[PDB]
Amino acid sequence: MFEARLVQGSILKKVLEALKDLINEACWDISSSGVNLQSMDSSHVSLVQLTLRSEGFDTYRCDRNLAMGVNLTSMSKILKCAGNEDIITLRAEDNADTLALVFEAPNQEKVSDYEMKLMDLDVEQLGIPEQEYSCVVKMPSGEFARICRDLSHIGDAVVISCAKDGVKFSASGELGNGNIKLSQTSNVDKEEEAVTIEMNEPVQLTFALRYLNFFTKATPLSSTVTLSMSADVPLVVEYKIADMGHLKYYLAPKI
Amino acid sequence: MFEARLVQGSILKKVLEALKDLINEACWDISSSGVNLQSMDSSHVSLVQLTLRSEGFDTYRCDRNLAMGVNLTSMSKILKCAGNEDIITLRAEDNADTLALVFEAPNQEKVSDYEMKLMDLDVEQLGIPEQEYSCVVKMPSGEFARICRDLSHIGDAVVISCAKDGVKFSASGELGNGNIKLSQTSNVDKEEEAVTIEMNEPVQLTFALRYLNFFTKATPLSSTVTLSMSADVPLVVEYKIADMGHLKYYLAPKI
Amino acid sequence: MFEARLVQGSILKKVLEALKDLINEACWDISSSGVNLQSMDSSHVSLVQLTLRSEGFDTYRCDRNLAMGVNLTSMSKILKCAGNEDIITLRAEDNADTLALVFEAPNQEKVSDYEMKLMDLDVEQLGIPEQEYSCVVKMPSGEFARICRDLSHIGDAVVISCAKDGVKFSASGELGNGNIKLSQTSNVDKEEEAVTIEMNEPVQLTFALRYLNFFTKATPLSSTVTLSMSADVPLVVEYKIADMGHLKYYLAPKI
Repeated sequence: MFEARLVQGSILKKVLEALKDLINEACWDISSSGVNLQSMDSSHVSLVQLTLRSEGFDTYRCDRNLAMGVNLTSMSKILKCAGNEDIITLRAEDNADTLALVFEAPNQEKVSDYEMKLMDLDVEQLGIPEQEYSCVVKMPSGEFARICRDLSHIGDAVVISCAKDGVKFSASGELGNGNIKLSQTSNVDKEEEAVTIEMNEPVQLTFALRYLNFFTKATPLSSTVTLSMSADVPLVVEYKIADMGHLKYYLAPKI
Repeated sequence: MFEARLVQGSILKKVLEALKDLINEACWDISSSGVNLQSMDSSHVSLVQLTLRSEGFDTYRCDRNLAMGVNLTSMSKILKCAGNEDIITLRAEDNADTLALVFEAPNQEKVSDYEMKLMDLDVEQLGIPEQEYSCVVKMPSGEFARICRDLSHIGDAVVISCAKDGVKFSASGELGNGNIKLSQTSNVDKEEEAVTIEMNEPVQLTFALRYLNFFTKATPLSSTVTLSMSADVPLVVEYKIADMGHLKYYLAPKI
Repeated sequence: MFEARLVQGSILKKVLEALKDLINEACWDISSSGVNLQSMDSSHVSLVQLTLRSEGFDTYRCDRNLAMGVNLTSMSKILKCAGNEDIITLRAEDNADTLALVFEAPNQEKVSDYEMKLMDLDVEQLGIPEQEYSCVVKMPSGEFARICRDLSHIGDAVVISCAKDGVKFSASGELGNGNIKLSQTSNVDKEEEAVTIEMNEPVQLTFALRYLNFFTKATPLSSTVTLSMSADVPLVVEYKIADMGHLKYYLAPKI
């Protein structure tokens, strides 16, 4: 059987709120290594890459390999019933037609046992190889969420330019245009981070803000976010689920 | 004349927010004992039983008996104008065509004097006799509100089963089904209560979650809620207005 | 060129949220004295009078006179992108077709540079002379906002009566009527203010609550609000932008 016990049930709730707005039909690849998820949106522009290691689960147990076709919108409704401190436990059988969901209160008074039906998926699997990117921008997750939200009111697409000085976001629309230059000033404070970059070569691409707004739904999961981009390759937005795995977001450039 | 002065005006605001979603046409039975209200919904499945003792009012004064046909939705709009710490004073005459509503600020700077027109009611009165119930479940008011809200996403009806071990809530719908078993674990903490029960005999009935969601609108009124149920009799949900009275909610079983 | 630097960028955000609901087509009169704005609504019942002194700007610089026809709704969308502590800098040229908007983070890491297109206005200018009013009521800004909001549920118009004792607000509508008498009780507390008045002669006029609700959008700007009114003259609602200027709101009496 499959049995994964997560003490921090808040993590799984934050994960599912990050996918349901982008995708609603995906497959959960379950193995001894951990949980994996790979799916695209309707228009096949973006891709999700979820990984949850078994080393992070309080109690992991998987006999054979599993591939669970799960409706995310349905699952998100169920995981809305779980509390923040509630210990969430997923439990499938090896011939699983359904998937159980155990929401356990800390003191074990309120024990909830949900049961979600699976479905058959005609899935097309995507194998993305490892690439070395020209630029890797590290920034606060709340910072990137505001930038994408503010430029959404300006235009439909964002021009991201990168150099050695810093990264500049640009948008143009109806009421005009705006520019957000992210630099690395030298001040004196505490842990407020900035925006370190590992530029090998300057890049300048354009991306859709609609899908970037879907990516910022994984904000609560991580304190900071890395955006790795390179000429003629899709941009990767990564939210690292600390001590569990990571949530990558691939996105193709425009035109 | 009728004159009732309530120092804690927040209570009356919490009371009216609990009825307006269930009923909008009810009669206020006023006497020397206190305030009483008894009315059913449109479909005559549920009943409200409000009681406010005169022993709890800062200043109660009733010459003769009164029966005031009051539009609750209209009254709820007016009582939305009262502050939280505002001393609310209700004042009718003995031949009342209208009902006055005095909202007094603590320091007596902001004094508001509202006037609401009454209406004639073709009311059908209901006399419910006292019954001894098979099971009385005591639980936090915020706990019962979450259970009813979470199962609402599952199905339309909830199967409540009771025993000696504990109480189990069940629902089944489109995306699947869920079960919430409330037990009495033995841990070590403080005043976090659990769910004591006085079962004489195990009961199992089914109720509508739509009307139960109307009942949980009386949450702010009480810290805990009692649900007394018995085979072939309507379930009673009671929110005790401390040092004032109680707000009962009768509900007929399904099928 | 025109260059105004405001350290407290929150003020400008609060200003624009107060106009956009009342008016959306106005002209910004820029001179060495400071910023001025004078415009009416569609139905020409109310008038806005914004004044921001150059003595309050961290860095003011205006070569020649300027009159900028600015879409307020467009500008409000842009100023929604500015942070609370962000240092906002407005910068036009002397032949300005557009208007720049510099949003500078304190530590100067996040620097945003927006650009808004101006437009030609067929504006009708209004010269209001200084008048001595019969009554000037001083009250908390949050107090006046609640009074206008509560009477909005009652009726469409508010009857404001003034005397030596205090000021009384009255409204009548469908579910009935209400009265709010503001007096000056003698208690013992701290800085909770009340409602001082400089009545020369008692006044009683009627005004629309729809436009008064548009005026209360300038609440965050000031702690207290002054309402100066006089028989047969329009009522003036003033929100004083401390150490910067003031935001007046003229409103014609009904009938």
